[PDB]
Amino acid sequence: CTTVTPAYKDNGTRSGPCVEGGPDNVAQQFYDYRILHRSNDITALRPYLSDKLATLLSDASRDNNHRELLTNDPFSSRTTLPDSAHVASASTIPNRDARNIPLRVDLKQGDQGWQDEVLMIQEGQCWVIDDVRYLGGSVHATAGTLRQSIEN
Amino acid sequence: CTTVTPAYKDNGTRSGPCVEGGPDNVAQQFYDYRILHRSNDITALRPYLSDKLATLLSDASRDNNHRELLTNDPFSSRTTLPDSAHVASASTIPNRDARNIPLRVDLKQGDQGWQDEVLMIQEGQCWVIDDVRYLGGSVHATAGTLRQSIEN
Amino acid sequence: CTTVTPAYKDNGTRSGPCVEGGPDNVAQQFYDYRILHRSNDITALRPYLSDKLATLLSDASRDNNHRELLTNDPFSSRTTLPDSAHVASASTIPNRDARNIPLRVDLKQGDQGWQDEVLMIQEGQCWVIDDVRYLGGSVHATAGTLRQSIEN
Amino acid sequence: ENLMQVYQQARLSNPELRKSAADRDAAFEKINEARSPLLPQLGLGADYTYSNGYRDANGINSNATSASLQLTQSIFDMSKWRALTLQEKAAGIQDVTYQTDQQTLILNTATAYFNVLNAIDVLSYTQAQKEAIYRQLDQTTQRFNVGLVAITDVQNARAQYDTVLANEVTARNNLDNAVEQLRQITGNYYPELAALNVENFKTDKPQPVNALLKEAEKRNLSLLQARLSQDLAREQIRQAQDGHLPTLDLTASTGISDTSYSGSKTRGAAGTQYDDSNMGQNKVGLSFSLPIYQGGMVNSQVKQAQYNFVGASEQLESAHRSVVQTVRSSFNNINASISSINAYKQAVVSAQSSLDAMEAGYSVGTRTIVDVLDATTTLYNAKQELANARYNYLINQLNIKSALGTLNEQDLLALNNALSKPVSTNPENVAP
Amino acid sequence: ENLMQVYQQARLSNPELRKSAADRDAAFEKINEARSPLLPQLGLGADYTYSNGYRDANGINSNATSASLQLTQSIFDMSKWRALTLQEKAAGIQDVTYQTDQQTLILNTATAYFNVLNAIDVLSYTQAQKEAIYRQLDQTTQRFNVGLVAITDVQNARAQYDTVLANEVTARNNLDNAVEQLRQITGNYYPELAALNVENFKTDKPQPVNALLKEAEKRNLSLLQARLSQDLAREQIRQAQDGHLPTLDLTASTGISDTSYSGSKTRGAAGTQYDDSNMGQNKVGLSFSLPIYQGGMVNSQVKQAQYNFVGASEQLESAHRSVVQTVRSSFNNINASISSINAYKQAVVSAQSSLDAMEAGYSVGTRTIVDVLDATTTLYNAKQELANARYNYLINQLNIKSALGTLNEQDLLALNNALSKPVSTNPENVAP
Amino acid sequence: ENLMQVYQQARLSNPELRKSAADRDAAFEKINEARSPLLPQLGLGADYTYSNGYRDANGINSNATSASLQLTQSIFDMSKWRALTLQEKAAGIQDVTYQTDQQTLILNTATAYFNVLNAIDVLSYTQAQKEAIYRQLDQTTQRFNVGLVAITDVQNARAQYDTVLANEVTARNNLDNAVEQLRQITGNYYPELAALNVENFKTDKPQPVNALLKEAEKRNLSLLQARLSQDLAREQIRQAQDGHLPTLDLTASTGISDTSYSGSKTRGAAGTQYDDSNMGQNKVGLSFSLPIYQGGMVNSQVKQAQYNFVGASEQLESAHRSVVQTVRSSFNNINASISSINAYKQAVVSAQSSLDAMEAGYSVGTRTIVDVLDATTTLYNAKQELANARYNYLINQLNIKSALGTLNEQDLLALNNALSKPVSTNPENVAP
Repeated sequence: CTTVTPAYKDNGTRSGPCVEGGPDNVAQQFYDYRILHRSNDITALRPYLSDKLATLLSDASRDNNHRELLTNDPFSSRTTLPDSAHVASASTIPNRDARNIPLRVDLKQGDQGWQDEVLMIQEGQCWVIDDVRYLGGSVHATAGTLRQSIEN
Repeated sequence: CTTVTPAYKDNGTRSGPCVEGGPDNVAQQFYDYRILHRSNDITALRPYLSDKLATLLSDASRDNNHRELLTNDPFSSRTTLPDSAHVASASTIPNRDARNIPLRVDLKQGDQGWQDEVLMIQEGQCWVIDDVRYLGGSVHATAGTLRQSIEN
Repeated sequence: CTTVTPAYKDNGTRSGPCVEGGPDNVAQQFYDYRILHRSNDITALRPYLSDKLATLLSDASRDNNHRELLTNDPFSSRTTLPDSAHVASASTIPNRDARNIPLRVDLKQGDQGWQDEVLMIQEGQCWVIDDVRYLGGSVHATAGTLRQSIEN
Repeated sequence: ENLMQVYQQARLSNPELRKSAADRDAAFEKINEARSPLLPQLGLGADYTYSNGYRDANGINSNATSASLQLTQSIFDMSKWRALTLQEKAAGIQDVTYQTDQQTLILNTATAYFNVLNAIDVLSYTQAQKEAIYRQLDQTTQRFNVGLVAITDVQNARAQYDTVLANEVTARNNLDNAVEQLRQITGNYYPELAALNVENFKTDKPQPVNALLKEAEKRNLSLLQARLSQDLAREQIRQAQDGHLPTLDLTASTGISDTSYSGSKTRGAAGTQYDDSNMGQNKVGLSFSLPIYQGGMVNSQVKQAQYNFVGASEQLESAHRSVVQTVRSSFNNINASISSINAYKQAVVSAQSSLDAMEAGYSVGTRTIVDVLDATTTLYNAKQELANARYNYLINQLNIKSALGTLNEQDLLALNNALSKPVSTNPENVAP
Repeated sequence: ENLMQVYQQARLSNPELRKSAADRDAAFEKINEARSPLLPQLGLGADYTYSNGYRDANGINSNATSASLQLTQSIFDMSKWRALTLQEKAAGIQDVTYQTDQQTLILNTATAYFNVLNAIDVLSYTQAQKEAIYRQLDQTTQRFNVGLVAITDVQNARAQYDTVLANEVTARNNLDNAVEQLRQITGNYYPELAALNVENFKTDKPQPVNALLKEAEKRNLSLLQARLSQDLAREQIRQAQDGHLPTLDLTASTGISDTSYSGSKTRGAAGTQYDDSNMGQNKVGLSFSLPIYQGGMVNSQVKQAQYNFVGASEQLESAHRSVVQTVRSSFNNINASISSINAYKQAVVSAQSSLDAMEAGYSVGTRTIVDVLDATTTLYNAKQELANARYNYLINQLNIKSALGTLNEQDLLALNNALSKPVSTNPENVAP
Repeated sequence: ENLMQVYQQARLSNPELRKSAADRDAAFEKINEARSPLLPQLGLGADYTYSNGYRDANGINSNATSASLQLTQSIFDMSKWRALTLQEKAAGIQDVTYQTDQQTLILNTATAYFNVLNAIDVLSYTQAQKEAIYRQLDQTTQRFNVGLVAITDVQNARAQYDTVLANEVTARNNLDNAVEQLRQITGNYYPELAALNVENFKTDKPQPVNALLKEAEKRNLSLLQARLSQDLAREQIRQAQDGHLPTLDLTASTGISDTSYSGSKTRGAAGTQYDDSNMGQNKVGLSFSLPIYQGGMVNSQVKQAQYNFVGASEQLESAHRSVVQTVRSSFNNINASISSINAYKQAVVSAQSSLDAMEAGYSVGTRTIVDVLDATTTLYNAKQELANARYNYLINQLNIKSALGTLNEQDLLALNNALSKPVSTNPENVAP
């Protein structure tokens, strides 16, 4: 009984499509799509990034300044595509009064680990990837997180 | 055992008479006297107000500026005398080291309620009314509580 | 199990000799040595003071300004040698991550008590008396604790 | 973006507000934990006990395997209901503090957004002063190169120019810090914001402090929180006794037990009490308890609750006094701001006239370059102070609206209706 | 009213001091709750159990109604005594912090009173400056109307007049804020307060910092609180083990039970074990318990208490160092104030002489109006600084007395002996 | 001594660092208490019960002496392991906050040490200004005694001298307060400290804000603490349920009981069940428990833990934003400091040239003494600001190094390599 009834009749305005939901679920699905395929290009990855990282990556690609960073790997701390990923668990999310969940994903390769971190944003009834904190040794290129790295 | 022995050998200087004691008791007695009788004039109400609200109301009456505020009702939030009152309970007061206790009284009329608030001041071995916080919709006149309402 | 492993590989630089250890132990030993003998001169008291109170007392003696204070009693709040002392207990001290511990000693005489206070400095594998806070009525001379009393 | 879009983005992605909301939801869900002990408590339990004999019980070995299913209910216990009511009141005060947090967020974002604009205005005014002093320096230097006056004027003007340059560096640093702080509180980097136009800036006198005090006392958030805390203390003293009220419980249980005996002495001729027993029993019962002399614990707890209630009442009185102080201070601050706006406008006009007069006198020759430089710095200081007074008046209006206890996005809309032109906050672009 | 009446009204009607006193009284009454478990614990309990049977116990139903009256006492348990001593120490530290709160209240009320007086003085000085500049304006304007000098002087003096007007507005706002703050800290609206006279204001050199430091170390409240906290940590570590000491309890119980049997199988020919039983037992017994191997819990608790005691001793040493810093700072600040009083008196006399000289030079024609206006500004600034230094010296004297640890109403009386003339704090009356 | 020795003495004898280290050690030792309940729990207990008959038990007396030795183990209970992991995470976050405390100590001691030097420089500059104004006073007074100019110059210069004297008193007090604060933070009285030489003071541009942000994000202490707190919240929600998992215990017990009967009715002809019984029994057994319907308590606890985990994640995000703000602010402040150093060097050179020009003009007669006094005070203000900017730049370099998260004694060594000459901080010695 005594339902929570959250006081947030907001947190919407989502444009593009996405997966069903669940933070660990969507992060794991996005990583699995990246490893299983070999493209990792933004056009195929559009559903998992909602409305701001997609446009930022688009204009960074059209900028012809960050070609190396945007062509080797923009989402992993290295220059090589990982071999396996394990997202930190989170036992679902109560109601909808929750946003900006940072999750650390153990990004494991053959006898190696980097343990990156990624922010996650709700945008309505869904969950989407954001930031990617670039938390690990031997940072790929530029510096900081992806959003600060490609920010003009 | 281990009596409290309060460190307050002060809080005296009482001039006029009053009722035995008990904050809820004196508030209930005051409201019952005002409801039962129809005069509500200050001269008959001297024991219940302490030493300052009495003289403040006396000089406001002699000022001939707040006649409209002072003639209908100064102590209720409305312009009409209430029909019943119910003061919030308080399980007596330990020793004497307690002053300025504000109590909220439910002022109930025919299918209506306003739930005003009144300050309680000790001045020695007794209890007396102060301020009256005017906590209710559609206040009588002027604004705020009575003390700022009649203050020059 | 789960040894604490304190994170301080420091707090050394000990010059003179000293007693085995234990704050209450060294305080009791110092007071017992002062009481049993009658000299109380700093030359024989060198082990119980560390490196700074010793040299401060030496240069105060060579200064010839605080002759009365240094000749009556430097460590007791009175001008007369006490009759018995009882140092506040302390159940040893875990590891070494602990320094500058103050203890209050009851300085009991015939139908009298002053209960002075003395600081303790570890500075190695040992414990040493410092400061002496002169916490008692009818202070001997100068003012405050001994260190700032003889400070220039 | 203007103030509305900045605030909307700040509210959509603020961490502290989200944390306060999560805390409120947790305190709201605590009601189920509080209500749990009143509901039936059902459990299961099985065990197996092996007993070996000793002393006079030599040669006796027993093996007992048991299972049980129990159910318990509290028929009459006022302590649980009082705990539930306490949890309800705690949830209420948490809701109130969440509302206060929301108001604080609105006030903070508005303050930061206007601080950025104030820094931009300060930097622009300082740069204009530097340009004017540079023009004066160039004129004096060219006059000396032709040759009309000694070297003192050049030295004084260039010293003033250096001081103004240092002030400009400081102002640029302050602007950069302010814009970064706005990004931090909002979560986005804004290249340009709506500025404040002077044509449509019209002031309005506030309501009399009487009605202000009435509405503030009726609808303030801090006062409501204090009242709820005092009511919580009253329910705490009501609950604190819980010792003079007898408790009543109802229990039910279904149990099975299988006991077997073995040993050297168990093989005797008795054959009656040393055989396997298979007992299946279901019990229904009631339990009645009543403390009578608790050693004075309940009386001491009650008196402690009385003292706590007195303390809560004192805290509520202090909160009311602080609310009155806040309302009066906000009203006086608005009145000071509206007076100072006109005062600084007149001061700026008079200072410009004075600078023109000093320039004319220097042209005649009755003054000196230090005097005209002082007039210029006074004029620019007056303009800077006028701009700061405007930006402080807006914030003061928002502050009094918040202290009244009825601040929402409509007030932000009223403020935002006065912003028309956009200006960029890039340090390099404004001063190339 | 003067300072004594203000302080008395503040003490008699302050909510924060009342809250601190209520908290102290509650912590004092905690002693009875701590002492309750050592006293006899008496209780009553009755129950009724219905039992149905199956399996090998088929056809057996029992009804058992029982009542009992129990009494328990703790013959030997050092943990309770240690808890009582801990509660005693907590009550002591609460009394100490209540005394500190009293000192803080007296310091705050004195500070607010003298802040109001300083605001009045600043406003009056600014008004006098405005009057002087207005007189200069009128003289220069009439001279130009007759016609002797150019228009530059009028413009410059008008700019100065406008700036002074803005300063006057802000000073009036500050005074109103200060008087409202005093009303908030006291609870009454004071129309007039005793001012400060300059004839009877005589300064006294403070005691040497040595005896000051001695008395402060002996009698400071914060240091005493730290010492009590360290003693509390010592008693906590003494209580920490409580696991190597065996416990001893004494119990008594008067109980009645009535058991009745019924069922299909209970109507057999036995007639011995299946009849109604009425048992009555009054039992007196002793219980002895002794932990031997607690799994290392007691040792870990003792070591944690040792670390906590070390931390408490470190906190006490930090408190002593802060006390020494406070005493030294107070002494140095008092000496600075007493020197600055004389410095500013000499400065204001020199500034008045300089203003007279500049006026004479302007009459001759050597100087200009900007110079005499600057001299006027300097003179009035010096007067304001002197008044502020006086009030700061008085507040500083109270501050050092408080840091000594022996501050009471006698120091308030000593301060109040210097206030003679009453002045009204109404903005309208002081600004006709 | 220089900065290295001051820091070493501060680290060796600081009370607050000792307290933080003791708290961390206590949190580390809490692991043993958390691990205790998993280990075997062994105990002993003996009792003596006397029973007197009543009702149908009239004439029945019993005396029972019992002893028992018990041992309990928890075969399977995930709650204990989860509590152990929670204690582990708490110890980790305590270690992190201890490291942050170390960083804070280093920053604080450096700030105080440089504040002392800044105060010394300010006092020396003010004293030099006083000497220059005194020289001007003496020259003007002697010229008037011979007789060349009116008294206006004497009056104005005397007023300036008095104001400068007041400022000197204030600066001396500030220096004394600063040196006492340094002694408080260190624990020793330092007569002289290493000063700052201007020959070897060479500035260096910082690393680009990108790599700064990268390293700060990877290795900040506050962000690491936030991550550890979020992990702790995750383990808390993992532990939260602990209700759906059945528990299993193993018990053993060696017991002896001696029962003796006596009474008027106990002397009957039965002689079978009314004799002394000496029973010894050693028992081993297993207990299995499983909650099935807890009334919704476990579900509510799990949901509350989910809300708490959401709140912890949001607090982590807020900490990350604060880290970004700190890094950006530190970089901008460093750049402002390095720019302002050059700006103030140019300004002071310009002011010296301007003062020389004004003195030459006064010698010619075009200027007045107020102008040269203004030039002098502008020069000394510029010098004071330059020194303050230098010290602020050094402190800001340490600040950005600390915010990066890799501050240690090597940075203090780098700072100390720039300190060469020793200067005494005695107020009387510097200004006899």
